[PDB]
Amino acid sequence: IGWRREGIKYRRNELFLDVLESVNLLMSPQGQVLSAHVSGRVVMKSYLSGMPECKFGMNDKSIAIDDCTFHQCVRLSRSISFIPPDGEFELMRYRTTKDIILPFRVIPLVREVGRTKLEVKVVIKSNFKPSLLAQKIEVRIPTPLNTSGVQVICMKGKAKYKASENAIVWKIKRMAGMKESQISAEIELLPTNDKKKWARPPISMNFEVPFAPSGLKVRYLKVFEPKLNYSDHDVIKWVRYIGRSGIYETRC
Amino acid sequence: PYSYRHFA
Repeated sequence: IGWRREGIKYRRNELFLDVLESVNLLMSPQGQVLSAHVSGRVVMKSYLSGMPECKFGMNDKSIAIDDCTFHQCVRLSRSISFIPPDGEFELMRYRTTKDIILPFRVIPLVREVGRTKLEVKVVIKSNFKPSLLAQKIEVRIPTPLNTSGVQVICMKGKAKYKASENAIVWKIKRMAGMKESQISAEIELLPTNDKKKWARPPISMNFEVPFAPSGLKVRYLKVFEPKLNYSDHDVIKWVRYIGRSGIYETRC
Repeated sequence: PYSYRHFA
């Protein structure tokens, strides 16, 4: 054990777990999931007295881990067991493909108006308990290269056309679960090469949500240190979940 | 405004 020294003491014996997940999505214009995965890692900040034997239980088998490396200190068998380094370390990393919660449903609607205008409506639906708030929601609607200007209306958030980037960027500070927001935009088209079909790229999203999209949920983290005279009941334990978009594209 | 909750 060259990852933890031997004489370690704390009045307040406390640990913190961060479940950090990136959820990736490619949805067809109809609503098929073409492809979707989650990449996750658990980080553990530990301030525990001695050299303790901890047992990390999640809800495996309940969700389905495709595969997952671990950290040195993990003894493989069959639940997860270790003597943690002190302070902060990555306990595990993992991937998931099955039974993924997709926190956001993006519903695009596009209408051509002769050769002068594109009419676009986009609806976002949040798909999770009303009690929880997504934050840092960024919707990105791409615009053709022949774009003279853009009008947008939206009741929630602020949106501005970014011509440098050829996209409308709609930002919402926070949104509750089980809700709907929409944006309307009118895109004014310069005339163009006549035989140029717009390769309509995907509408894409950014968000942070306070839960694991994988479905992963921490059930216990048990601390046993048999020398010293603090039991498990004495340890103060915290989780937080931070699920963030990776690639989260919906085809229009 | 939150960050960090007890399990269950």
